[PDB]
Amino acid sequence: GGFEFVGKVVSNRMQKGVVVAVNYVVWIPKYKVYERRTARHMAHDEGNSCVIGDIVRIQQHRKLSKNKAYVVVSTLKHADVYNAKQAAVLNTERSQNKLGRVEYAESRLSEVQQRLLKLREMYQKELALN
Amino acid sequence: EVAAEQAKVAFAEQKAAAEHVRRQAALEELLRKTEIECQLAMVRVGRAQKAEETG
Amino acid sequence: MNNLLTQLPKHDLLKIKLVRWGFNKKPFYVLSVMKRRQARNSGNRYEDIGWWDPSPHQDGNSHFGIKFDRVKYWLSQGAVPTEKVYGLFGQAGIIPQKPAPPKYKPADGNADTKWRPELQKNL
Amino acid sequence: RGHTVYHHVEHHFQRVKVTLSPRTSGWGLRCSNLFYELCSLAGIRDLTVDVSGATRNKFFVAKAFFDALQKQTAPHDGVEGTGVYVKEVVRRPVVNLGTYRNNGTLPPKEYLAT
Amino acid sequence: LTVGQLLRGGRTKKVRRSKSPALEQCPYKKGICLRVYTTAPKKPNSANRKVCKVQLSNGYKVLAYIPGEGHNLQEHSIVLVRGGRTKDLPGVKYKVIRGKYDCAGVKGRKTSRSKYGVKRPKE
RNA sequence: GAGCUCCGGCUAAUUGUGUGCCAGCAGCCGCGGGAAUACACAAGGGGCCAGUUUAAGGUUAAAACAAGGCAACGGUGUUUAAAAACUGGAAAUGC
RNA sequence: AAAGUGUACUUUAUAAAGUCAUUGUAUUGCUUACAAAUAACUAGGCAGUUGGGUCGGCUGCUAUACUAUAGCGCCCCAAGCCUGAUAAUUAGCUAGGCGUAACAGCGGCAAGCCACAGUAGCACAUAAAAAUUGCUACCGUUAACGCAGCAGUAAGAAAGAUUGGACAAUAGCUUAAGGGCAGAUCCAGGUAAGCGCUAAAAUCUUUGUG
RNA sequence: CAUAGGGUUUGGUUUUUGCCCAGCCUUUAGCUUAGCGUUAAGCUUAUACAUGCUAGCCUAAAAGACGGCGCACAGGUGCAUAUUUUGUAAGCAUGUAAAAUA
Ligand SMILES: [K+]
Ligand SMILES: [K+]
Ligand SMILES: [K+]
Ligand SMILES: [K+]
Ligand SMILES: [K+]
Ligand SMILES: [K+]
Ligand SMILES: [Mg+2]
Ligand SMILES: [Mg+2]
Ligand SMILES: [Mg+2]
Ligand SMILES: [Mg+2]
Ligand SMILES: [Mg+2]
Ligand SMILES: [Mg+2]
Ligand SMILES: [Mg+2]
Ligand SMILES: [Mg+2]
Ligand SMILES: [Mg+2]
Ligand SMILES: [Mg+2]
Ligand SMILES: [Mg+2]
Ligand SMILES: [Mg+2]
Ligand SMILES: [Mg+2]
Ligand SMILES: [Mg+2]
Repeated sequence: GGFEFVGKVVSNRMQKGVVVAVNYVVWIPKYKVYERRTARHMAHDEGNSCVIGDIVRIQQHRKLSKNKAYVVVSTLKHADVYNAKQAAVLNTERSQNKLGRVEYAESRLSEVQQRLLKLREMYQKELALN
Repeated sequence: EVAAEQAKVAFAEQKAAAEHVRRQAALEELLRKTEIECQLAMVRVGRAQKAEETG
Repeated sequence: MNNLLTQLPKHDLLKIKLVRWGFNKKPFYVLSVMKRRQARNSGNRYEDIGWWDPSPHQDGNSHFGIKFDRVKYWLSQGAVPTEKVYGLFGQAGIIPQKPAPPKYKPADGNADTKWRPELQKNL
Repeated sequence: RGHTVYHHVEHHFQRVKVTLSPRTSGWGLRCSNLFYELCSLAGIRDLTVDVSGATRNKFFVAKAFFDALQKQTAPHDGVEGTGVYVKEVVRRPVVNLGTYRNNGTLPPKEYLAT
Repeated sequence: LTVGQLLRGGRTKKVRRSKSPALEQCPYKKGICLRVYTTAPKKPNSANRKVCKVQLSNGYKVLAYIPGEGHNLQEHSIVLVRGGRTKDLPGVKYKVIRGKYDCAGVKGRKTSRSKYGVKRPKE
């Protein structure tokens, strides 16, 4: 076992290195339950640009150092990073204009109707494929 | 070797069938939830008109 | 428990040997594929292939069982039977009989009593 | 059939617990001496009985045993309303996996099929 | 308990003490008598029961009761001790086996001779 | 046939003599203060049997995952609470 | 390779063969993951410590993979790594096995793996190897020896067998002249696990007499 | 191949908790004990050891190992070891690569 894992990035402080957390369960014969446990694995990152909080896939590889024997193969999800410049633009748009009770409610209703209509078309296409 | 090759083809066919089932189910749930949201939106519009009169 | 070995020896020979599985003065043997240099009844084996009962029965015969297909397989790989196993295979017709060298030593006059002090006490 | 119970029975008389387990015909009786005498009177021939709890008062123990026997249900209770034929069948009972392993034996082939 | 409590060492096996701790899980122990005297039992009994203080080969000192009618034990006498408690004597938890190295059997005993170290009369 | 042990109750198996809270017995409840089926002996009987009866260890006679309590005694002074486990919810403003 | 090769060795009016030396398509392999007793009246641990770069890491003699286990070692560079960690107590492990309806609990037998040979550090020995191989210091007896190889002796302990026979069989070492070696092993002696049988005679067993 | 209880706490009853006994398996001690065949076995000390034995066989550059092959096999113990180990699973590049057959 231990050929492949999917986990979360918890440390990117090393050069071309990363630490990934893994979850697994163990069977306890006496109490007839599965016990949840955790482990930490160090993996090699050629890109050297990982972010703490990413979901990545690591694979078994030749030993590279004392505690590094895995290589990062792919990223399944990218962690969110705060950007002040983008946030300031959004705040300006929100403060640019304001609507009344009725206008805001009518706008909300129209937006939902348009989203619902597109979803119905997609569902019909899926049924046609079936 | 011949048996192994057939198994790989069988696995690919089974995976494709499973994905289609899940995709349809997800769309069905999403459509139902959106309909509920639309009904609440129509109710809110009526309250907004009523509240404006009080102001 | 007694998982059979899979890797072949690198510095020793494979042989087909007799393993003593009898009782007091009631011998019984099992044929197995084992490393040449080991204990007689060691648990390290590649396969068990047969059995032999050397004593006569009411019908006046000895009884011997063997796997015909597996004996050929191991003989092809390089397993070397011992002297007694050659005799069993020769009589059973699995392989031709192996000739023996000429003998000159005066045979032993006390072969069934020399090693049994109980008889010598009566003698 | 006049020798055992219809199914498993568990009864809770005040501060006493009694359990009854059916057994195959001819197996025998496995119970305490008091219940052995009671089974002889009623005619029960094959059964397993286990009693636990506050068993100091033997009047309650006997009363609990009496009430348990009266909680059985029969295949012919209101059979006219079912619209079917309730037929007796022959099926050998099984034991747990541990009992097979310790005895070095196998279960019915219908379950070992692979 | 909950599942989490059970997993984190919730249950601990009950521990029970021995009744003859001085024997160190041995059926018997040899010793040498230090003092021989008599003691009185607790209520409601009344008697002068014979006891001796023995130092065991492991260095422990215990009180031992001498069964039977009469004894020849003195100070500096080798005896063998076993388990067994005298209920009416407080603190006495061991007994002396009679008939062994120095202790002798009760004179005149006719019944249960084995428990008092008396041989069968040949006459 | 031959020995070892037991015969108040749990537990299959009793009478006599001696002793008189003395000598002693005892796995538990307990026996012995001049009328002892429980001490010692004799007889009779029960069990096992070339074995038998103590002592000392493993496990069972549900320590409770199947399966115990906080109602005989045990829930801690109260609240807040980024681990873990389980898992959607009805909050904010104004005279 | 249960093989080939030789200006080599041995035997033969009878000869087939073996002995010794040498030879293999890369010329004897490393790494990772999970499980397995108590333990917080053990709360901090680590600085070669965590990661990166150059160099070294030998025993040659197909070609590429841009060097193709490794802080394994030196130098340099960046500050990271672990946190029921670190430190303690106890135990050889697996398993046969014994109790139990099971779950659980405990650890005499046949066999497999690991460690050790009075204590400790080293040299050979890499790949299948140090009880019966060496060097040094130390401990105990007397320059030597260390029975946890078989039998045996002394002390200790409630409790531990003969200073026996044989290589006839099974397995092993050597040897082409058919032999040699052997406390493995097979047999016997001793000790009330267990299992079986005997401890009384009968037409001198009508399975007889003739 | 499938789950058995009894005794005890002295105004009575009910209820809670503790204590003791009956089975199977294994070693010693007392008393006692005819023989033959056979199965499974040697359960405390890595305490100190008189004596005998357990690995040798073959060959020869002048009658001799200095040379070849074995002692890398068997047999003993559980001091140390909580993981260095044990029990398992997984990973490790290429049409094995050259040459006019013009
Ligand atoms: K007495
Ligand atoms: K409680
Ligand atoms: K308080
Ligand atoms: K050492
Ligand atoms: K020992
Ligand atoms: K050679
Ligand atoms: Mg019960
Ligand atoms: Mg008595
Ligand atoms: Mg009676
Ligand atoms: Mg009595
Ligand atoms: Mg009496
Ligand atoms: Mg140890
Ligand atoms: Mg050493
Ligand atoms: Mg060796
Ligand atoms: Mg020594
Ligand atoms: Mg010895
Ligand atoms: Mg031979
Ligand atoms: Mg005895
Ligand atoms: Mg039983
Ligand atoms: Mg040679």
